[PDB]
Amino acid sequence: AMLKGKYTKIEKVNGVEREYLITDKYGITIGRIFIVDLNKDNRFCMFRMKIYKQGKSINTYIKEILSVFMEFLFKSNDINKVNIIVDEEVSTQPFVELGFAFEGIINKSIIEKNVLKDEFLFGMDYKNYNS
Amino acid sequence: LKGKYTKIEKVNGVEREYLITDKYGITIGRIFIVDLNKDNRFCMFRMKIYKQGKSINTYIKEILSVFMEFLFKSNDINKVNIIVDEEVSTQPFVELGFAFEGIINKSIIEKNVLKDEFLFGMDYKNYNS
Repeated sequence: AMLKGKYTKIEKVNGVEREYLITDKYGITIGRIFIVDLNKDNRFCMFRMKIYKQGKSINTYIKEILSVFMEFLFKSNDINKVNIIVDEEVSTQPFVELGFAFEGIINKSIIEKNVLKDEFLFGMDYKNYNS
Repeated sequence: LKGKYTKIEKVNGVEREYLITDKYGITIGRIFIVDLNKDNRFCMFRMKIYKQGKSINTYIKEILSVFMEFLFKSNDINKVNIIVDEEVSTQPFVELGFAFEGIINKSIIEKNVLKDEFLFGMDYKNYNS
């Protein structure tokens, strides 16, 4: 069971609950999605998207990943509100171009080789998605 | 530095670093030259691969073969050594006939636990056979 876009794939990680692997069509890992909060009564899903540090721009790919996964959450899972936590290093352009709101900045939630880094909090609701 | 599926590009503005990407432009990892000695015709490098969710053996073998051709045929190197994190599958190195020359114990600290690195080697005679 997976999700397919033109250049990307999203698949559940075999051993692990709430973890999904993002790859390209040769099966090289782009990153991973981790479900952080899911509540069916609130129709609410919040996840963390890790993207490997890229040597080049992959904004078209990020846009696809987000588009693929949102379609899944909103249209195949009854979600009303989706939030996405991402390291501030990830390119914020794809999010803004797809219509996500910046809902906050989670300061100093990442420690990476001994420096604390910030995360962005993005949000989108069904109304937003479906307009 | 081009194969079928992969490419290796010298990084601008840095010394001794190469970006490994696939044809789709997605980053596989990077090569860092650690020791180069033209009088010993010796080149040792570290190759970092992002943790892969699927086996990418075929792609890693291409990357290794492309880079070996570059060192042996266009940089007059006689001996190459490659340093890799233990979490890198050894399958590409063995399948290409690299010698397993050592294990560098506890040379990596990642999220606060010690990991080893493997040391692989190939000389020209091995490459050319």
